[PDB]
Amino acid sequence: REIITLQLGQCGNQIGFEFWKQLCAEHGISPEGIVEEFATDRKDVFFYQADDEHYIPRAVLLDLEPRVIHSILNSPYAKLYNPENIYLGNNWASGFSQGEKIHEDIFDIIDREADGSDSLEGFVLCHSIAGGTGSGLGSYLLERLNDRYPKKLVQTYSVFPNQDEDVVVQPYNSLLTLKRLTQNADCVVVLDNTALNRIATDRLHIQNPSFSQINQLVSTIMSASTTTLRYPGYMNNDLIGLIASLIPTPRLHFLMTGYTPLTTDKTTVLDVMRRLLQPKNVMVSTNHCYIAILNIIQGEVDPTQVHKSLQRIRERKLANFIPWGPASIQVALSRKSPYLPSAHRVSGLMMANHTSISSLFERTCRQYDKLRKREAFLEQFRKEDMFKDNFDEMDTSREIVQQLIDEYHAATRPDYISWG
Amino acid sequence: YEALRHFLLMEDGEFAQSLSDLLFEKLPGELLNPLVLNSVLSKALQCSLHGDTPHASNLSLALKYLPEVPDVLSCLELRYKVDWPLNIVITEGCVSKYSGVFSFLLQLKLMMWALKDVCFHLKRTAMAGSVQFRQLQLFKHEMQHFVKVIQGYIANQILHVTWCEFRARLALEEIQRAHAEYLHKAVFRGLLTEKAAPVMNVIHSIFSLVLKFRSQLHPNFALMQQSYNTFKYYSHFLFKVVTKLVNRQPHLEDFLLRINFNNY
Repeated sequence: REIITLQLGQCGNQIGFEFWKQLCAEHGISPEGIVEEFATDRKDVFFYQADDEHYIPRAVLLDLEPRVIHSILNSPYAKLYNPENIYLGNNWASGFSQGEKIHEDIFDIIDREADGSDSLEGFVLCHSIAGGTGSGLGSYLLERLNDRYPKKLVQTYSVFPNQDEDVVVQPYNSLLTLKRLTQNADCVVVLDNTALNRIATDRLHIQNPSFSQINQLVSTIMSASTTTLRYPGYMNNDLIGLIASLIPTPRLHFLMTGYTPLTTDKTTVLDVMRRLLQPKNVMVSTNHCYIAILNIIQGEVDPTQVHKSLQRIRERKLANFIPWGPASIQVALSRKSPYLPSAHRVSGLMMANHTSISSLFERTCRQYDKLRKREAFLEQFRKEDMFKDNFDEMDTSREIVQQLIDEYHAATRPDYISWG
Repeated sequence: YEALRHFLLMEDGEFAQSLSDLLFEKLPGELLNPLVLNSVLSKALQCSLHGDTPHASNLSLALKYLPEVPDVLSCLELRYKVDWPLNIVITEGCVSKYSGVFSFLLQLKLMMWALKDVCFHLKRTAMAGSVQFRQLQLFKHEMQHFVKVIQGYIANQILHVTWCEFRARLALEEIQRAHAEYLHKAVFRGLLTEKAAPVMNVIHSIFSLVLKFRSQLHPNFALMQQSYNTFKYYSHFLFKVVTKLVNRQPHLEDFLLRINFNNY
């Protein structure tokens, strides 16, 4: 069915706008919005279709004190959207309280596109973790759309703040938002700034204007992850069947992402599979290993070569991973997109459950604990104190993510007959 | 040819995913006359963005026999018909074997319906975690993998590698010979041959236990744990019978992988 996307945060609104620019380049529309007669493709799961010849993308545009949204206005894509949902803090708790006081009218904006379409499948949350304006508010609406509708699917697009230590309040914020993503979202697509910055410094020569480049990298990822849904495949071409294969344990819903062209600014399948398994073509940063991998192909692919290629990785002993179930590596095939200039014809995807990211989590679980011993880096905001007078909800969230780390460490081994 | 590929062999998205999903809601004591689903057919092609063609007409979806009636039955036949000067090439015997493989793939579709039902049935009870919920959900994830195994086998043989041929074979008797070889390889790659009949016989025993897992909601847990154990029992026997039939095939070589990765 149809999928509604919601973007908040300034960085989130930017990457949502660039994503819709990428899809306007993808789909049979002009940059004004008007249909082009050159075109197979479906424009229904992400675009509301009138006959106003300007098919409006199904995006909910919310903000706090619009600054970059003015720059979103000065563009030729100002005729692509106008659903009139633009409305005028610093912490998780302050942003949570500010989202608390105005919940009725933003939820009326949600109920508007809920009543606008008749079929409903999923909500994509475009959000940055511990981002200030995004944090608190995004966790609040995440709690509310899961509590209000238990029949739909919740997916999130999320980057990870990592700068190798400055914001001293970030481990509290990420800790609480990770609790809310684990208990109020069914699947989370995890990215970080650091690995994409590393790959960007690898391909280009960039130090200062990194943001403008990594946005392009992210948008290529999010378009690629939706090519199997927008163009009709037969495997996991709905969101529900896609997420139903990727979760072996209901606490594990974090998906690793890669992309086989590391630079785009002939091939057989075993080549791109082996290039795919390398950690440098991976976009997300003791024995730590995958539980189950799904890889998705896009290009001119002969069908018998994929069988030989999977046989090749079986013979390589590149499978030095060992979970406790026979749920295995997964191949899928979709077409490369027509209708646009398409360089580097065959390109790959991976969607995998990897426990190396738990190290990333425990770094936050390290940092907050140190600040919890010092008690000088909570910054003592007034709404933060009124919202929780004892600050034991952060301690309870630390307990939940500690159980999450123990369940990860049990999921690494082939011994999960007992709970971890 | 590329129309029957989208119709009976079901290389059309939101056409299979709209037909079988609508049809299995009803069932039987209903759906006994072919005057509603034969018009649901015309509604499903509009949802697939492939319809309004001349191939969209001369279709017929009807029951070949009214049943006397857990149920796995399938006797519903999709047919595509062609006019007189093309009937001499696309004979009346090839369309019957096309419907014969259609019933098999339709029986594959009920699996992805019922497994999705237990997936949603366990989704609705998710508050706080408990041991009883996770240890039951893993059987569903486990069964799901074996269907993505058999589907990945079919998505290599019948729809795809015999689709490389019959694309470089169609370059007046030659066209009829090409069409006959495409269908004859489609049934041989469909595991309906008497050589791979012990491989086919265990797949029904897999299907039956999944539907028995579907009907159920310790609440009933040991009765379902036994069903999952019978499942892994039958699959470990399948791993031996596929090896015996490559020791005494090029198309069967694809199978003994897919059932087993990175494991003995």
